[PDB]
Amino acid sequence: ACPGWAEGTAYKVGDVVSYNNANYTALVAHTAYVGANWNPAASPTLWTPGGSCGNTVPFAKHALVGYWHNFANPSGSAFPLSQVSADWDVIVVAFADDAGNGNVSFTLDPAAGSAAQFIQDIRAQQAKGKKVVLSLGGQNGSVTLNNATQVQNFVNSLYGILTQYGFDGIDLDLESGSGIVVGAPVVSNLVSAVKQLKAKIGPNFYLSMAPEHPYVQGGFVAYGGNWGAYLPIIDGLRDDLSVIHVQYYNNGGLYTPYSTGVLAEGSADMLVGGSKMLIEGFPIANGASGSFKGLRPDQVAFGVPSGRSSANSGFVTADTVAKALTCLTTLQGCGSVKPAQAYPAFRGVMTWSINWDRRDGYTFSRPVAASLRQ
Ligand SMILES: CC(=O)N[C@@H]1[C@@H](O)[C@H](O)[C@@H](CO)O[C@H]1O
Ligand SMILES: [Ca+2]
Ligand SMILES: [Mg+2]
Repeated sequence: ACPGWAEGTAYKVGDVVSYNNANYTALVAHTAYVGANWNPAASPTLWTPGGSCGNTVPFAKHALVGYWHNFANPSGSAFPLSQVSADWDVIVVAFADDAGNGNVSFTLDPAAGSAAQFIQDIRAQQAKGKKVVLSLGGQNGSVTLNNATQVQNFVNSLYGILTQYGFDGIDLDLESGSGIVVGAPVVSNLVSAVKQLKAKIGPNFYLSMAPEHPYVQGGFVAYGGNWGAYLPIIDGLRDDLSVIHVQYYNNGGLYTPYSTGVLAEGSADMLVGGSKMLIEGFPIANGASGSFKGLRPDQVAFGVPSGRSSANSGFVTADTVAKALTCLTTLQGCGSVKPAQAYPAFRGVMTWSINWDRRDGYTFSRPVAASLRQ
């Protein structure tokens, strides 16, 4: 085994230590001075991970979905797609860039290697049964779909990207900058755009959505502005939706019909409750008598932060995730929120992110994949 990382210790370049039961290799000869907290999970300038001493598109029945940073951030730089651990079932490349008007582009972070190597890495991951999809979102995640011309640019440019790189499909993580509100033209145009894109690609087209819960389950309690604004998008694309994994973080608690009070952020109940609403369906505070029709369990997963650096609120332990999963799948280990019937085909778990999980020593992916794996 590798020696545990410890403050007061002098390290040389190439030294391998154990931290959070994972390995890190020293990038710089240095001492971890006491009180500085220069630990491997917090210090990518000092440590790099590694070293030693229906019918929908077919993908993992119980899947671990994660986002792969096509950029550098406090988690560290991007890393080659080939090195994404086997615990991940769907690798979501984050992100594509808005190019306007309607146009989308993609440019690889050079730290991931050459475009040619990246394309080979995609094939190699697919050869192992993984899906590799392109996410719309992030810093340039403001898509304009206000007229038919922009829709066509959207469809054509994304078709070019997918066919060139061999992505299995797309992920929608774009709602915060794209003005997705009730009554906005983008709501109708996005559904039309995705349908047209898939028609060009074929039935292998993978489609996922990662909206924040006010845009979805929020509709139960309020319908206007962003609240409930994603529901007709889901409804319009339900035949094409591979999986929706709502982000149950950064937006406080969740009001469901399964408890007299809101379900607490970071609780298994909230994860179970949010998932129940998507599967059973729920009334919409329409003003009319509108309702959201439930999805198949295989179309539903829940999204959580991979760790403390991944979000501002809504953090969960691996144990909490495991509890929510077994509750949903086998009606066992439930809290105060219980499914009406078991969902043996519940799709699973999404996390931001693969990179943060890697930086933190696979503390999310390892136990959660094990839970999904039974
Ligand atoms: C007993 C043993 O082989 N332990 C190794 C460990 O030293 C290494 O850091 C880790 C990362 O690959 O893989 C383990 O299997
Ligand atoms: Ca989102
Ligand atoms: Mg944080």
